[PDB]
Amino acid sequence: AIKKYKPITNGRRNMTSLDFAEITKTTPEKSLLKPLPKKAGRNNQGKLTVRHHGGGHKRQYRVIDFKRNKDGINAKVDSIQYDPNRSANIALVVYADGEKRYIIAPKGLEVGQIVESGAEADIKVGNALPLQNIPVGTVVHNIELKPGKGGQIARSAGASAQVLGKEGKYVLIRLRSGEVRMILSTCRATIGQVGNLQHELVNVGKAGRSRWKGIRPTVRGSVMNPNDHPHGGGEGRAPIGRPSPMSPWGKPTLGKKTRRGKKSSDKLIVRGR
Amino acid sequence: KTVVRKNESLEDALRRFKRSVSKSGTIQEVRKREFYEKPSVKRKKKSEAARKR
Amino acid sequence: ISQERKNEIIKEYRVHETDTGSPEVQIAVLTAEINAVNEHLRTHKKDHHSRRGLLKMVGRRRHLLNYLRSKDIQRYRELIKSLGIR
Amino acid sequence: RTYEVMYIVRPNIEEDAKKALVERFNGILATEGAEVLEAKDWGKRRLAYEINDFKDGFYNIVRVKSDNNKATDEFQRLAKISDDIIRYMVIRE
Amino acid sequence: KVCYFTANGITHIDYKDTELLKRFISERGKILPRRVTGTSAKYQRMLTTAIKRSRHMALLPYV
Amino acid sequence: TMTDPIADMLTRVRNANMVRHEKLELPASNIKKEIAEILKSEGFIKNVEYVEDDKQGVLRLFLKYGQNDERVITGLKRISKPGLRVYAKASEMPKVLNGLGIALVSTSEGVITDKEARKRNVGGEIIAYVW
RNA sequence: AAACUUGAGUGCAGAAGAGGAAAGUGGAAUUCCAUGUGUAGCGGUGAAAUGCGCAGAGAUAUGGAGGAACACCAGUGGCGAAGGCGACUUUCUGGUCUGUAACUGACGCUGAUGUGCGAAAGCGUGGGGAUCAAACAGGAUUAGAUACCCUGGUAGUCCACGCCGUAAACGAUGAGUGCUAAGUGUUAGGGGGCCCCUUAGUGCUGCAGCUAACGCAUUAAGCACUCCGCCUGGGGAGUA
RNA sequence: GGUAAAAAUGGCAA
Ligand SMILES: [Mg+2]
Ligand SMILES: [Mg+2]
Ligand SMILES: [Mg+2]
Ligand SMILES: [Mg+2]
Ligand SMILES: [Mg+2]
Ligand SMILES: [Mg+2]
Ligand SMILES: [Mg+2]
Ligand SMILES: [Mg+2]
Ligand SMILES: [Mg+2]
Ligand SMILES: [Mg+2]
Repeated sequence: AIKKYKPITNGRRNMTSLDFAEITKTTPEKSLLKPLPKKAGRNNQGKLTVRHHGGGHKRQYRVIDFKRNKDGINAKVDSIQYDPNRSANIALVVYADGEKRYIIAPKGLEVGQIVESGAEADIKVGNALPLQNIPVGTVVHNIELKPGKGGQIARSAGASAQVLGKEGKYVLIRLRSGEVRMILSTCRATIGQVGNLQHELVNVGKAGRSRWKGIRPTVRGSVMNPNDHPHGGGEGRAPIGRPSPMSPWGKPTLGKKTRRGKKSSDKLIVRGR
Repeated sequence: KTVVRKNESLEDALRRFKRSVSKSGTIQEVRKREFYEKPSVKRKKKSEAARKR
Repeated sequence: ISQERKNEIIKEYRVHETDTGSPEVQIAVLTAEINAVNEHLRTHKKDHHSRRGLLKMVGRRRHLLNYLRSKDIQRYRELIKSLGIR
Repeated sequence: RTYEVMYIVRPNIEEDAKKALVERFNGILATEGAEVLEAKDWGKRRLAYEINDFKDGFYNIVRVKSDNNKATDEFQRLAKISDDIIRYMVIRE
Repeated sequence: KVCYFTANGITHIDYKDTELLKRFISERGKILPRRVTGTSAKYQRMLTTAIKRSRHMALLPYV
Repeated sequence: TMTDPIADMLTRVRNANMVRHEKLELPASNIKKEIAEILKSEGFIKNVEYVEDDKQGVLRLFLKYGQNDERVITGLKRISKPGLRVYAKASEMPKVLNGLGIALVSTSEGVITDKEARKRNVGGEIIAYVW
């Protein structure tokens, strides 16, 4: 799955890439495409609010069915396709009635596999059921937090969570972070693990390839001026020179917890990551 | 589980208890697994003890 | 391989009826068995113990094929094209 | 190949549901090129040890003949998912 | 002693046959050594797989 | 596998002679029969019998033990071997134990003793020494 | 060149097995976490202390999480070329032994160079982490204690896929074949009347013979033939 | 089951 480039140039030295063997169709479905103009970390005011976003390759948005709310109709996987907007691959599925939707491609999903959603669906990869119907110990992905909203958790390449137990209206789940939390039993989840597992292993290789992905350079605070950053200034190279390392906006940035208190989810969370 | 018999001494029951423990061999097992013995050593002890038996 | 399949192979390559020991019969069965273990090894690549059996079977086939070429070259040439071994 | 399957059903199951359960699972064992030679209910028996906090279980034994292990695979998969089937074992012979 | 299985001409041990198996296990549920029982080598092996299969299905106790 | 049938024969004789067995049986061959016949002729062995078996035949040799159970054959040694063949000219024919022993020689005039070879002026492969 | 069946294979009928690979399923125990009961220690040692506990420990009861290993069976028992292989189930797969004598008809043996497998530690990438535990940190002991002992503890120990290629990797005993007193136990068979005979393993005892001696002795280190590897005083040196 | 703990060193010749 990982291809290692030969060192023909210093740029290509130690660079690796995905083979894309899993991809079956190279072109997206026209009906499910929407425009996605780049924001480059700029908000409604027109001001930068998130650093290091800019440029990158032009991309089209593929509409994905995170909800998986079409029940009682079997769907056949037509193809696995590349999606530039996410780490995982996506699968075009054709329902019996002729409706075509994109879903997150699970690991081990194949062309011609049948996928179904509903309470009566079987526990097989690519099937979407309410957490109630899913047995303990099943690895799942695309988990909803609010019923009918659509999956928000365990969507990244190789993402998964395990059902641990049932507690009345809520089901206990262990997340990839390692956090164990309660999720409403009515919320749906899809069976299996997200595919494209080798994504993390990719060695980008050169600065330019980061630029293609719309990542702008990160300047360290220590090589800035004092007016720019609390790490700024000092004659020659300087150590942090402060009790804590600090963010560019003057907040301690190593070990300091930023989770807000008095949140509704606090009761739902059983064990932190 | 040894149960004290009617018109039987606790000391008499204790005799019965001790014998049942011996047959169970729970004491024997506990001593063996006090400290780790490397696989080869374990096999040797099994053989020579059987040679004694 | 199944005794049924083996028996089918003997009938296809038996020099005479009642022949079970001719190089042709022995080679043919060996060829089937080598392929079956090669199939096993494709799924099970770390079954080193089974691969050793396969190596012995390949050598036994080679030695019989050596003997047959020595004795009858036509019989050899016919067998190798039939079994697709070379 | 003849396979003998033994499964225990939870003691708290309703009788009508239990009948539906056995029908499903004994049906599975005849799904693919497989024939159920015999199916027998041993009935409720005390378990030697507690399984899933149950001290008793309804024991069912089925004997099945097939040229594949697809039916026995489907049984074991579905027996794992089921909360009714507390224990199961497939034996070739 | 004497091998029960040889004497009684029994060649297959069923894990489902609890009553037979209970005779060859101790009060603690431990499998009895073949010296004490007098079982043959071939049948000690057969019986013992049967006991382990029976214990799996909770027909016999582990302890 | 078996590499020297002659050497096997001589070892079987040596082994049986050590334990003072009356008789020994071995698989037969034309050379082994000829060797046996010379041993009887030279008085080393009592008798040789051949039994047809539908394979290669069987040779039965009866050993000789003198009064006081003294062994008539003291020793046997293979000279020419599969690893290294040994030949001699009639002039170079060896004497075993200064004529007290014999050498069995394969010559174009047949398998014979060293004395006959010198007499007939024909050399050959030295099969073994028996003394 | 032509025959033959004894070697070597094949068929046929049987036999046993922790042989191997991949899934799945158990039960015991350890650790941790959560509560209930409860109380001033627990733990540890030659003796101590460090540590843990009084912010309720340890203990006891119940529940949950997770990893690793499979009590009893179990045996100079079994299987494998060796390294090795021990819960159970299923799937795939290798080898071996017995009998028979369908068949083939010497098709065999050894094996330089090759080419694979190869305990443990170790290395790389990713995952996992209960237990144990190099390093490391306290305590102790001691003249000192960079140790032994105690309390902890990271890598590692586990999984996958690559690499490494070494061990007192040992029976310190290369492989093949035949021959040469007996007695006794055991594993898997075969045959004939519990006994006898027989095949292949695995032990003990013991002639002949061998050996410097110790010992070996049909499982040779005896008697032979074939082929391969290896040795030629110690150190320097398995170094340059 | 044990177990007490500690317990160093001593020119080459004849
Ligand atoms: Mg950034
Ligand atoms: Mg500057
Ligand atoms: Mg400032
Ligand atoms: Mg500064
Ligand atoms: Mg400076
Ligand atoms: Mg290792
Ligand atoms: Mg320690
Ligand atoms: Mg070495
Ligand atoms: Mg023997
Ligand atoms: Mg001195």
